[PDB]
Amino acid sequence: NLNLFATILTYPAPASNYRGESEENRSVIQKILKDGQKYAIISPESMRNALREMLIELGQPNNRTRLHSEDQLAVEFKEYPNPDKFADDFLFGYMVAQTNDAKEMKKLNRPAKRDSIFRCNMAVAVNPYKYDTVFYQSPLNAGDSAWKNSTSSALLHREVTHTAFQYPFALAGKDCAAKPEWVKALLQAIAELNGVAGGHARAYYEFAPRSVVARLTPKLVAGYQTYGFDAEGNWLELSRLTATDSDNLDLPANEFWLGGELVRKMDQEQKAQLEAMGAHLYANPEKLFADLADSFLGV
Amino acid sequence: NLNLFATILTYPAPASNYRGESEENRSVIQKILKDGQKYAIISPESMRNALREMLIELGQPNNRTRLHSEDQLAVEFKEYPNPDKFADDFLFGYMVAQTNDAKEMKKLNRPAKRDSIFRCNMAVAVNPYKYDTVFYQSPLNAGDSAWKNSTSSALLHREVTHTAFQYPFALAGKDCAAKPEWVKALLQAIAELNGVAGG
Amino acid sequence: EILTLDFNLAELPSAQHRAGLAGLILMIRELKKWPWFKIRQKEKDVLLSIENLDQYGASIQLNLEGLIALFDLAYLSFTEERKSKYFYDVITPQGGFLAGWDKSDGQIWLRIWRDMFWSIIKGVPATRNPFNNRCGLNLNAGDSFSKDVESVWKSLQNAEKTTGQSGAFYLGAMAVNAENVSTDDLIKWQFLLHFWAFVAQVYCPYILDKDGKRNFNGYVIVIPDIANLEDFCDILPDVLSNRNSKAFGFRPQESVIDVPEQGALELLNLIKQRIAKKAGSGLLSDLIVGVEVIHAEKQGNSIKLHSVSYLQPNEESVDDYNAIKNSYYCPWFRRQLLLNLVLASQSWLKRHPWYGFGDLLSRIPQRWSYFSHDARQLFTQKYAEIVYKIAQGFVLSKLSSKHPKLEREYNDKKEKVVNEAFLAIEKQAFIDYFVSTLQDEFVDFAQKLFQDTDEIRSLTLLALSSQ
Amino acid sequence: TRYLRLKAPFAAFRPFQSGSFRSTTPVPSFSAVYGLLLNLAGIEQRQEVEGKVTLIKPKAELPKLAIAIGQVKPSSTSLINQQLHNYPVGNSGKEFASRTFGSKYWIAPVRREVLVNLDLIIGLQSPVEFWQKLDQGLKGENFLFDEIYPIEKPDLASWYCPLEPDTRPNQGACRLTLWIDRENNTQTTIKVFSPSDFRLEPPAKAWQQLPG
DNA sequence: TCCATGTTTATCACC
Repeated sequence: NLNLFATILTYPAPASNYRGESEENRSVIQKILKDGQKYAIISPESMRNALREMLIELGQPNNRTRLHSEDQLAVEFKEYPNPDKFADDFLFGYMVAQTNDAKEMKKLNRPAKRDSIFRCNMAVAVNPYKYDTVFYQSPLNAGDSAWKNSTSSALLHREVTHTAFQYPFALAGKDCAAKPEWVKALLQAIAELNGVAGGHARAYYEFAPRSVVARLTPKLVAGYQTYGFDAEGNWLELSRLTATDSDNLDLPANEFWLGGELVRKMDQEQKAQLEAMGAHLYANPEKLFADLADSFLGV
Repeated sequence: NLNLFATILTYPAPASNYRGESEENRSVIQKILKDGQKYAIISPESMRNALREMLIELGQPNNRTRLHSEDQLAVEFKEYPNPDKFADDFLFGYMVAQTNDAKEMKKLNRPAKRDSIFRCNMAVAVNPYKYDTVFYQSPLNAGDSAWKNSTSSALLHREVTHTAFQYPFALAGKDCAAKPEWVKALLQAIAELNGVAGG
Repeated sequence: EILTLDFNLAELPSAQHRAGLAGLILMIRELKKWPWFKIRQKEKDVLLSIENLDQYGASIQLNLEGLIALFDLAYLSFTEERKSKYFYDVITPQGGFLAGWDKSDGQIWLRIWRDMFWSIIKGVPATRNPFNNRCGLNLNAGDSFSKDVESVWKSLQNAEKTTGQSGAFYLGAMAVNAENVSTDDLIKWQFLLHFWAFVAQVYCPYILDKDGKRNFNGYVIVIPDIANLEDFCDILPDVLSNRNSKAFGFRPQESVIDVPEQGALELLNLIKQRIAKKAGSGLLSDLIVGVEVIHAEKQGNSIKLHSVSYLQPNEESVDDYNAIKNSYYCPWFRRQLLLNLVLASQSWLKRHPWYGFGDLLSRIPQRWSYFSHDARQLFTQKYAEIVYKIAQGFVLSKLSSKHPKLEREYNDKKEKVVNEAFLAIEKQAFIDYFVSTLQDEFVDFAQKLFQDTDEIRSLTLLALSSQ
Repeated sequence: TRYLRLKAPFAAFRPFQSGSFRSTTPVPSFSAVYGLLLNLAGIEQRQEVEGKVTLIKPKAELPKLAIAIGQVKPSSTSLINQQLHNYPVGNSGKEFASRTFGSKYWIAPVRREVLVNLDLIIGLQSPVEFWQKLDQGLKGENFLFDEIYPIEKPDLASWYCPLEPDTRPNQGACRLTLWIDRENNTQTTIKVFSPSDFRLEPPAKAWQQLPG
């Protein structure tokens, strides 16, 4: 009867995602004026696509594929999603057509028009942008080929940065008990996130989960705002650990277990006893997600 | 079925990747801002070119080479003699136009786009540098013979630094088509990487 | 028969709805100032009378013949011949009352308005189907068209009824980006939207390239939110008749703007000057409540929008126009601080940090001096005259001990070190000699030099002007 | 009677009938506020129907309440241009007419925009039963809301109020909607709203009574 | 309910 939600972090590495809308001879990335600075943003859609790709990669059946069409990219290989089983991974069976299900009496099921599961937010960077640049050559394909050569060869610029990406999870819904196996597989796939942004093959970036820590009581989201972290030095502490210490009996530390895999490195014992007696295990995020899923599916 | 990936480094030595595009009086190499310091950068395109060159060296069938006989940068064998039947690392290169060998549909049924099996990332240094270090000098002209006629009498200087640096790379395992003798040659050639620089 | 209509400005949800009322009022007034209109009134008994004209409400009475005459005036078109630079003719609308007020050199302002009308609002062939057929008619010969008027007149009988919108007007009531559902509207509102384009102001934007060519692309549309209908219709006849006649190539000088906000703010400057000239009008807010800015561009068969804005016209930006006229004339990158001014944005122009984006673009192409030497000085700190005297004394002492093309050498010498100062984003050596060449301000040197940022990029700029 | 505060890092309130290019308003619409309040109450919508339209909401029975809106700090906005789910507006043809399983097949990206930060002090005058139901929902058994806690009496801020045809406004919102169903109707009459910057409690004119 | 089309203009203001 609870809806636990988490927050992930990623190891620093040069950025790869490019957001298009190229101006002049450079491809740029959208920025937000958080405090008058620049930051990197990855839209939730690409992450949803990566999750669906992982679910189709692990053998879970589905009815939606986007293939490399010769003309322009499109999504196909779908049918009537009358059963939510074996279709749509219990999420977003969108439909707008009027001639649907022979006017719906033969379906005898909800059209899945707006059933939304696994709501998710959009990732933000931790460091500003300082106007970097890497050169680009793109020589003409040939001087004699039958295939065209773009009539010229032009050199261009790029920009990259090294930055982590904090991320709220916002998993909700006590009704996802029909297929516990599907939920466990989805959680494992999230634990095995990689190649989330379809940026490009070279200079690739991957979302390696690290210090993925958040829990809450069977209430709605509150408490720690799922943000407010430093530049990878020490992030969860000044965010919420002082509040947890000051509210060891006010905010429930029994269910809200410890935070940060870094506890494996400094101040392991002090955090081990004088914080709380809850399941503060942190060895691999895989087993953490496994036993958290077991507890969540228990009640 | 068995993915793999690694990270490698090298021995310390003076830097080599001299971009040298800043201005007439300087040769500035590419830099990155890491934790308030500046570090050297080598783009993955150089390593891709070096791997292509070594695949040329080992007597492996190829579909691309340079000519070095044109006013500007040019590559000829990439698109001139090839129907893109089988690339070097199965890249199966692409280019967009109104038509391309009848949209490369009828003659050779292949996807318009490419595959990009191999993956790589940027190479970053391990310790920073401290501004200009080395000096230089240029001759006046051809002198008695009138063929160069630069009339420069210039005097400039470039930039060098001493640093060893490392980079990672990856490779998927589910790609096992025509694998037994193609990819292992590439993996063997990963051990050499001699001529990957800008001079 | 006789048809009477009444309208109010307290229920219109869109600014264009209000603009169309003033547009049609101006069209009716223009009709009242034409002898052939009176001839038609005498012959065919044309009825067109404005009953109520006040601050808020409006009334009108008209017959079929009056509607036909209004359609003939508004939708009058002619044919123009264009040569490629094998002949081709282009149908162009007359423009209505615009020809009656444009006395500029060659009516170049009219040319800009006509191009936008055919190009974006009328991209759909519907303008051409109606426009081409109408073209070449002679009013003096009694030529008229009434096939389309009959449908509109029949529709106007049930003004309370509903009918779908179209892309000729404001777009969006088509697919709606979600669900196959139409829009809600009423008939007489759609009819009023047939004349909002005339009141609109047109500006031509452009994008800088590496060579500095004014690459014009798209258009900028300004839509005013009329507060007092009675007062608004009086000032405009002189506002549009006092436009600057300066011409630059195929476009007027004022027609060239960088950012969309330039066109809207420039309109406020023009109105207030005419307010100072046309008595009976006070503040800008008493005439205009809001200003709409639209950026549009047509590519192939589709029209792409870039920005839609509507924000708070004010009167404290008058000095800004004069601040940029005497400043932006020489360079081309001073527009950045102009964009800077337009809870923590009141006096943000004091810092005016226009160094980041401006310097990166102009690196390679526009590098081809001391005009911009002092520009980066203020950005380096984020004190000036003292360094100037120090540098002057050193050179004077050097030549004293030793006792027409120096400008070109001066430009090259500083460029060699200004460029390297840009990349720094030894420095205590040359100043060490200069100070040696030379006390409360002397104490302040220690506190203004020990900062790392000041050491990195501040102290190494002013001294370069010497040698 | 009693009111409450809320905050959130990101938000988006798209005006309806935006067309190709999407926009937003600095203050959420009244209808969105009512939807949020109903959702937090734990009471489902009166309509349980599926089809072309899914906002068939007769006003026969619905709890009554008065709603005010506050605003403590101005917030900027940014824009992102990634992708959009297009609805076909042209005869089209081909593949779309072949599969037809909730197709929406044609895809073309244009634009959209979002906010940078949100923090509001919402005012409510409601019967006791509705407030008790809200308390039970919050305490009992799309990046829009982050956390909620009632700090009504302190933390004063500005408010909004409709303006009559006099003087001039400042920093006012463009459009606002009271009640709407996505079918043929009259929508809403009052559109223009303006804020007033003063510390004490909002005037009686600031409170607006929703017909629903 | 379903059949249809279109573009044509070059360039300028500082010490």
